[PDB]
Amino acid sequence: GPKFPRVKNWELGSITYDTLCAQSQQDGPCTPRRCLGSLVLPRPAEQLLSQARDFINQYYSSIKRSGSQAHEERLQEVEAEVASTGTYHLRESELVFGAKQAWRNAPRCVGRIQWGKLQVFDARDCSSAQEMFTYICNHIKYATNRGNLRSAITVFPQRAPGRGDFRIWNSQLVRYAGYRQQDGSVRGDPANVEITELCIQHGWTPGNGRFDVLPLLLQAPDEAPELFVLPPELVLEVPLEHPTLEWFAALGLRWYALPAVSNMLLEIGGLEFSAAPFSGWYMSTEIGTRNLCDPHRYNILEDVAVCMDLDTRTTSSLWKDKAAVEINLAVLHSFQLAKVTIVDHHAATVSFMKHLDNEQKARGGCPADWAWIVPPISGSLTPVFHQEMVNYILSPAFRYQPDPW
Amino acid sequence: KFPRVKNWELGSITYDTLCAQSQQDGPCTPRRCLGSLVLPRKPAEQLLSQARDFINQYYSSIKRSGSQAHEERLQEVEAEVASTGTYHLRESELVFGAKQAWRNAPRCVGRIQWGKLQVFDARDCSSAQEMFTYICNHIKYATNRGNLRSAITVFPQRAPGRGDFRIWNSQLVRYAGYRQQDGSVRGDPANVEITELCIQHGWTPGNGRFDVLPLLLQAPDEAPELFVLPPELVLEVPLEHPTLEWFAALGLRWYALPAVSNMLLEIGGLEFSAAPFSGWYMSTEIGTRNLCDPHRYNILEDVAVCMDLDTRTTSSLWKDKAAVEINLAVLHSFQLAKVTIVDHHAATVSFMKHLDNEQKARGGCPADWAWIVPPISGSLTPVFHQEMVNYILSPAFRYQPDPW
Ligand code: HEM
Ligand code: HEM
Ligand SMILES: Cc1cc(N)nc(COC[C@H](N)[C@H](C)OCc2cc(C)cc(N)n2)c1
Ligand SMILES: Cc1cc(N)nc(COC[C@H](N)[C@H](C)OCc2cc(C)cc(N)n2)c1
Ligand SMILES: C[C@H](O)[C@H](O)[C@H]1CNc2nc(N)[nH]c(=O)c2N1
Ligand SMILES: C[C@H](O)[C@H](O)[C@H]1CNc2nc(N)[nH]c(=O)c2N1
Ligand SMILES: [Zn+2]
Repeated sequence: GPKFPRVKNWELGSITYDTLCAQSQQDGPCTPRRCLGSLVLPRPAEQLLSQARDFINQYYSSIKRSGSQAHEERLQEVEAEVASTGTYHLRESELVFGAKQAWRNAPRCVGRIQWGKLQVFDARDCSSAQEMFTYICNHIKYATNRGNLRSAITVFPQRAPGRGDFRIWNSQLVRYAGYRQQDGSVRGDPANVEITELCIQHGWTPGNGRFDVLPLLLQAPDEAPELFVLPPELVLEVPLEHPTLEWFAALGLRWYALPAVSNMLLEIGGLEFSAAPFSGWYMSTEIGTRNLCDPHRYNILEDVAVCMDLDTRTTSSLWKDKAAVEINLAVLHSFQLAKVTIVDHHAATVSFMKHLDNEQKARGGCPADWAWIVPPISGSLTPVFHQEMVNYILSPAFRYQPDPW
Repeated sequence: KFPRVKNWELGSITYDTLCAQSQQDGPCTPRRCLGSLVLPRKPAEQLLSQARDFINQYYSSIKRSGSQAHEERLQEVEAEVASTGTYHLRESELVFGAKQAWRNAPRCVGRIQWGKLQVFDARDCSSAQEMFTYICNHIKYATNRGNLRSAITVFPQRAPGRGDFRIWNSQLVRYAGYRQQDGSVRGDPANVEITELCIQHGWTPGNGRFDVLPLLLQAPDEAPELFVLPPELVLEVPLEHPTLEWFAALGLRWYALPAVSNMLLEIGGLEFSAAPFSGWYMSTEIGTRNLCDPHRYNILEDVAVCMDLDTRTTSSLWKDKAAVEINLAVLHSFQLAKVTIVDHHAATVSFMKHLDNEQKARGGCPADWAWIVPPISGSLTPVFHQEMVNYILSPAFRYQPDPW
């Protein structure tokens, strides 16, 4: 057949061909000799202009004016601006389209059926760390919406030739502290040991609980970052209980409502937005399987298994599997009871299958990272497990970027 | 740049250098990764160079590289290729190459065992009838009354003139799939096509959910022939549950022996189109995939109803809860019938040890993360957090076309 990657769904026996991958302008880490698909993080002048043109072309297509006079005039404005200044600036509607396209383009995101529905707060006028803080509080307020979560991104000023970057130092707007103990263990979240100790070095007076919310470390151009405590009433949390295991509530477990990534770079048309925090709502397995059960995170599997009276001395009891299920169930139940938006891994992957279909017709493919899309418990019970996926980088994109310190 | 491989649970890093030894492309390019794809969409100097490479691999393994022995063997292979366009392996080389093919299989989580493989040389097979005898002896040996032992039986290689020796079945043991004129399937829907071939070639079909198929065996350029495996040869395990009494009432069962019979074994450029091999199961293959896949026996819902779960909503996690109990039934019943099996936690732990051995021994280990991480409880096992580099080394097991 066709000269494009053939893509098979083994459950349904159906076939598609990804033609969108031809649009990829950027190489990933794989070659004919070895697949590096599983690596988590594998290792301007005219350069700007050609990314800018590509982006402007994408914009005019999406509003159906390719080749139009408005299109050619915008192209000219952009080269003119790059010609005099070395850089250029997005119209408001170009930013909104680009931020949605970045999300639509994210191969690791299973919640992309939602991509068309994103509130884009334009904060390209921000000029201080105090002001970043107001913008961020406003984002959290809008996004949380007392539990009826709404997807959102707030975009701060782009990287500028020889000026410092806007950066949020924290990896998420909400994080729990990880306190290194004298015995070498960690109280709270071990994922956050470094950012915790940075908060302290910067004058935060540390708590000592398992679920202490971190302050934000916010850097405005060419300044040391400044510390800002989130008002407790802005951070919605959900205490965790199980629908039938009455003792589960006694564990004093909890998680926050709003997953908001704050340390990624949004690239649109060669422009780099180094601070552009975005948020959605949780898929339950991120909480109940990874955050609570990873051995290098809260690691609560054994404690829960002991409460359920399972045989933890032998793998073949499946004590780990049975505890994980209940922890995941408690997450779903507690969020549901609290009326905070959450999606379970079945409903999420089913909707991602629908997204794959929508995108097949719309664009002729969808870049997708199978290892991240398939949930971390019950993989083959979800339809995505059986679906081949082609992974490639399209721009606009969310990118990892080196920590500012 | 050789790839840096990181474990995200432990924070340790290694560098894969083994991949430099790869001489065959996989599906990926810098523009797109096709690692999740199940099947590859895709003269004498060629054969001669793989032959020398394999002979060198061999003498190196017995610590004898450079010896008169090594040198004269390279001369033999060269003299045989130059004259006939092909050559033949010595039995010790076959034995070494079969073990390496297994060591090199990126999709296999049970490679900790790679050195312990019984190799039956069946290259003096000249008829389907003889293939059947060898196959029977393999099953008998590998089954070993439930104390399962890894084995391979290697039939005669491909040859330029003629058709291949082939086992048409994908496994030595498979349950019939009977398509009901009204859409549905009775038995294993993965086996509809091979069931229909058997019937067409004169097999009297049954009407059960777990009817063991006969084997269709093909000697070169002959129609395949049909051979019923003696029931006492196929060990089966009735499935029951340690605490749920009604589970046994389901009538479920599964065969002891996983024996793959349609893959091509490639050693030193030579191709062995019929080289069935077997080990023992990991419980999730049966419990999760074979019983719970929607296009397989698909019993999730029946188990969920028997368990009295709320089936109306994904968010009760009824699927997850039934799957777990099903996997537990498999482990329990195999253990009760004293038949070798391994659960996915023990298997992935052993694979981590294998990665470490291989790093020390060879500087890397080819692994296909999507196939190594089990189909339930992925992130609960250590392999989920382990970066992996996938590439093709030879000797190798490969897919080959269906012979019909
Ligand atoms: C609407 C609800 C959403 C759901 C349920 C969701 C779901 C997910 C999940 C489960 C992951 C994997 C996370 C992990 O394992 O750490 C993910 C990754 C991601 N999603 Fe979403 N998503 C949502 C909204 C968003 C939004 C609004 C954006 C940005 C505008 C976004 C962009 C991303 C990106 C960039 C990643 C990759 C993160 C990384 O590489 O670390 N998603 N998504
Ligand atoms: C001793 C116990 C063994 C265990 C527990 C084991 C485990 C597994 C598992 C779980 C798979 C994935 C199968 C699937 O999802 O369909 C697999 C694939 C494989 N194993 Fe093993 N293995 C064992 C022995 C062997 C032996 C003896 C060989 C060959 C000599 C072998 C070669 C393979 C190959 C080639 C594959 C990939 C097959 C394919 O692509 O369809 N393994 N192994
Ligand atoms: C917007 C959104 C919604 C949702 N339901 N889930 C998310 C998940 O965010 C978690 C992030 N993927 C992870 C933790 O990013 C942090 C990170 C840090 C490092 C060092 C590497 C890496 N790959 N990722 C994001
Ligand atoms: C030796 C061995 C041990 C063990 N525990 N498990 C096995 C599993 O064998 C199952 C096979 N790998 C499955 C059926 O793959 C067959 C297959 C068929 C098709 C059409 C494509 C494909 N990639 N693979 C094999
Ligand atoms: C090694 C492996 O790439 C790594 O553990 C990945 C696997 N899949 C994942 N999938 C998601 N959604 N999130 C993750 O953090 C990871 N971790
Ligand atoms: C599309 C996807 O690669 C396919 O479903 C794979 C995923 N992982 C697998 N893993 C194993 N061990 N066996 C399988 O058959 C599969 N199927
Ligand atoms: Zn790849």
